[PDB]
Amino acid sequence: ISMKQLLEAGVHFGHQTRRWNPKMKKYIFTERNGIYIIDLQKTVKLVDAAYDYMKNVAEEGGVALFVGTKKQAQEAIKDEAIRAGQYYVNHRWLGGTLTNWDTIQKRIARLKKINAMEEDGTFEVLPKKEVAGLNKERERLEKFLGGIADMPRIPDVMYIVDPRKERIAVQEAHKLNIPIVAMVDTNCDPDEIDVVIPSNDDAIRAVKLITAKMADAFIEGN
RNA sequence: CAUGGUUGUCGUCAGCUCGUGUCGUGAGAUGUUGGGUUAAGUCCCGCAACGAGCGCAACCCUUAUUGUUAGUUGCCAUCAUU
Ligand SMILES: [K+]
Ligand SMILES: [Mg+2]
Ligand SMILES: [Mg+2]
Ligand SMILES: [Mg+2]
Ligand SMILES: [Mg+2]
Repeated sequence: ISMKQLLEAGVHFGHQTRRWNPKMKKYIFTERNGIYIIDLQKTVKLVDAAYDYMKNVAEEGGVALFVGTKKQAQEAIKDEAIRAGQYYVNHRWLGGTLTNWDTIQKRIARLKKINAMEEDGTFEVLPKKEVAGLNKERERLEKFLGGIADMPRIPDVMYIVDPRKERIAVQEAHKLNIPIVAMVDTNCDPDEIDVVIPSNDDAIRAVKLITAKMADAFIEGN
């Protein structure tokens, strides 16, 4: 990836000076107009490392979970994960999604079962009220679990956009010892993430850029 | 004031809990809280919670209109008689 690509995407922007994290000074270039500037040179080195790391994971057939509920990142992570054939969570991370994976499988089973009933034809013999409710049930399960409906096992790697926003997701990864590759901003904590990617969390183009690079790494590994 | 069974009572009030997960050294907590909404823990939304159970509601009886099958021991409009 190119430094010009990053600059055009606006990756270099950070959050306000006051809201930074001191641990991020390792990756900060300078502060302009009261906002910190990520060092895009370190960004290039680190994005290359993460691309290689994601490639290594894919070469083992490992499962990748693309997580982001930021308004900017939700749609982008969905598309890239689908394109890479890996699973995504873009709306809201349910507590216990992984640590309570056993319980979640029952909601996934509910979602699969309700889909079959429609195709099966049970919906035709349903007394209106029932079919209405069942549709509503599905709409929510798809809304929450839809992106990981078919995930076979706990992910081997978790990609996270704005871990500070995705607080619960980072915690579950730590509990299960799942390495994390995250778009880290000036206000985030790098110590939590195995693979640090210094990049603005608040730029749609930047989020899509980095997510596409990770998705492409996975595809290439496969 | 050894008990089973039966019953009163708060009160037909909307509550009482459990599984898994998570938080807390621990008793415990979370969910069951919050914004709305409802008669309702009723429902929606949000939420480290996701579900479930006993409740709530519904399924039940009766009452309020009516189609149809039946037409006596019931009914009498159409008819004639008492
Ligand atoms: K519990
Ligand atoms: Mg209570
Ligand atoms: Mg209830
Ligand atoms: Mg809630
Ligand atoms: Mg009842």
